[PDB]
Amino acid sequence: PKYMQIIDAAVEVIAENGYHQSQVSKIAKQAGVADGTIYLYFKNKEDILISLFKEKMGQFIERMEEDIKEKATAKEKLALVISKHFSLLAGDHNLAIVTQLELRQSNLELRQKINEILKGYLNILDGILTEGIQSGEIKEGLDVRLARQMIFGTIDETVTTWVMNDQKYDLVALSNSVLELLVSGIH
Amino acid sequence: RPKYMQIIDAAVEVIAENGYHQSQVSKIAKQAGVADGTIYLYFKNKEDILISLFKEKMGQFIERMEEDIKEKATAKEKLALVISKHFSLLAGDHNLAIVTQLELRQSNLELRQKINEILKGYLNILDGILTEGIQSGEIKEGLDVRLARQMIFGTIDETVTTWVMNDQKYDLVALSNSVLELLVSGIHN
Ligand SMILES: CCCCCCCCCCCC(=O)SCCNC(=O)CCNC(=O)[C@H](O)C(C)(C)COP(=O)(O)OP(=O)(O)OC[C@H]1O[C@@H](n2cnc3c(N)ncnc32)[C@H](O)[C@@H]1OP(=O)(O)O
Repeated sequence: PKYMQIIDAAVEVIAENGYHQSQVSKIAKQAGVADGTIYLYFKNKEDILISLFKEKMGQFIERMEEDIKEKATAKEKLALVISKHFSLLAGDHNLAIVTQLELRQSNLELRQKINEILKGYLNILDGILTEGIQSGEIKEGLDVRLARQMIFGTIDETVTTWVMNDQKYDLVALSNSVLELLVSGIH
Repeated sequence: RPKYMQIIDAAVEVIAENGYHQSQVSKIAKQAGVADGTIYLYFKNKEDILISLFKEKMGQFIERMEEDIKEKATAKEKLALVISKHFSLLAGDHNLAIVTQLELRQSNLELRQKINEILKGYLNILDGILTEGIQSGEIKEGLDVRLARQMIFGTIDETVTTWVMNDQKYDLVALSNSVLELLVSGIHN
């Protein structure tokens, strides 16, 4: 709808200056819409950011929930999550910036709302790790919470370094290397 | 410089308590017990306080760790000490941890370039640990240094973040060894 049109404009505006500096005024402009229509779909500036994450990352998470079920091993499931996460971000310069730089919010209730959306992603990781242990693919005795932190932390920092380097190298081509590092470690 | 450091300390406190954007020079000045003009005698602006805060703390963090890792032989041992020192510093200072994990995470891409340039000193240590390990035959052949470093930092960093998200209520430092072992051996059986 026009709902998606403002969401898409929001991605552009927030990426340009950062969320705090971004203005609702300029979001309407890039959307090609008037200020009042923004308040027809959204409560405020904060609601736009949450909805952005819900729509962009939330839909990614749901797709992953389905698509990993096709894959036999925990390794392969993880291979797809990383690969698809890199692809999503590499297909949109502004999306990469927003998802990385605005994931960790200072304001508590805004942070809670975004964390809640990202929990679905962490849930997937925990589920891959648990099933992996039960089948014997993954280290028995593995602290699932810690391993999920490592996996997510590694994915996130790989994307963040790329964003800091103005996305000037091929993120997607790194996914298998990232997988192997997570699977085998450095020794 | 004593007044310089007192301002840094006050800034950590105020920025952690109020958030960086809701933090203002005048409130940091009040917290430090100096006049507003005294802040500017040392800093360009609020932005410069945040950058210098990071530059300062990172400097002291390395100086402890850099002299300490030299005694340790293997890459694994050096990493062990990197993780525990990283965890120890942030567990010892509640407010500093909020700053590193949240308040320094500014989305103004430009400002974030100046912050990350300070991080480079630390990431370089990780790189050196890996390349020493490569040369001695300790590290897995086929490893990419840049990516492994991103793994190591991202993993340590996410562990601190999750801890901060949970109000720093559990013993972060005690997870050091397990995080090390995950990074060294991976998730596989
Ligand atoms: C006080 C308490 C302490 C405790 C620790 C402190 C924690 C508090 C930190 C809070 C601030 C954060 O947000 S930290 C959490 C999020 N993470 C980050 O912000 C860090 C992300 N990384 C970066 O910012 C950047 O990598 C820098 C600026 C830090 C490092 O830049 P650099 O020195 O150029 O190194 P690097 O990025 O490797 O770039 C070198 C060249 O290699 C390329 N390159 C980089 N990675 C890769 C790769 N995986 N595969 C291929 N190529 C790559 C780059 O494009 C670049 O191209 P060319 O153009 O050079 O050819």
